[PDB]
Amino acid sequence: YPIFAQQNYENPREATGRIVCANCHLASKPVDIEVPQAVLPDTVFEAVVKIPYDMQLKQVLANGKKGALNVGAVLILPEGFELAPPDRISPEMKEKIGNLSFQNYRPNKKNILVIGPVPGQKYSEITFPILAPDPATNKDVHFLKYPIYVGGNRGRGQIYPDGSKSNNTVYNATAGGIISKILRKEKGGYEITIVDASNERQVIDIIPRGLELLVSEGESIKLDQPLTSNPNVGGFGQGDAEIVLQDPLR
Ligand code: HEM
Repeated sequence: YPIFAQQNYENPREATGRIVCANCHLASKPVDIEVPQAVLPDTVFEAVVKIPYDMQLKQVLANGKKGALNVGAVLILPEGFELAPPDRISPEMKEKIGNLSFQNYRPNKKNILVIGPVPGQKYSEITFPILAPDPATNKDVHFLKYPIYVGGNRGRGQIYPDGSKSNNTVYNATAGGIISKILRKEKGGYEITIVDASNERQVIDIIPRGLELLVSEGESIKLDQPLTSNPNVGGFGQGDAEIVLQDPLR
């Protein structure tokens, strides 16, 4: 979630340009961002973010059942740019945007906006209403080309803030060996007993409900080998753009 990033990372963009969601949302899926080529001072413009995915997809939910995907994004503007207040947004723009509640990444960070989780069904495309600053009013702003960066996600992540895996990821063998037993649990999930003859050790690998098993009793496996297919149907992607803060004189 955006909140996880907000809580654990001071800045959502790393020195390499990687956006922090990628630390937990491990698969890569496209994202696109559209903005005008140029914008005049103190005027509102739209930053249109696309986080596309096959709407027929159903993902494994926390409970082990399959369900719909939700989407979310973090938009990083230059200092001085902000979310447009309601009094500056046209009623048309208003309805184009929809019922979205944009938030500042942190109260002191007005140039970084987050949104989500919200249903992918409705928000595969999200319009951020942005208010351009004014070089005439702000000394740290100028008539320049400015970069804009976005990170957009669809689907449950693979790792929690505490570093533990979620059920939306692949489960790998914790020991190489031969599978001596596979216990199918009543409400789903399994217990896989592995005998690592080489190290003379027995280990039991637990599989969460909702994943598809790839192994059978009597099968030999290696350490780290996948015991399940990767259930993840979602993904995180990044995009960038450049906008000219145009001199009204030109
Ligand atoms: C980065 C700013 C970031 C974004 C964007 C993001 C989005 C996001 C969405 C929209 C959801 C819901 C998905 C669904 O279909 O329901 C979601 C869920 C999870 N996230 Fe996330 N998330 C961002 C950041 C982070 C970070 C930094 C972590 C790891 C610390 C993380 C992890 C997760 C996990 C796990 C989930 C699933 C929770 C659950 O259903 O059990 N995200 N994220």
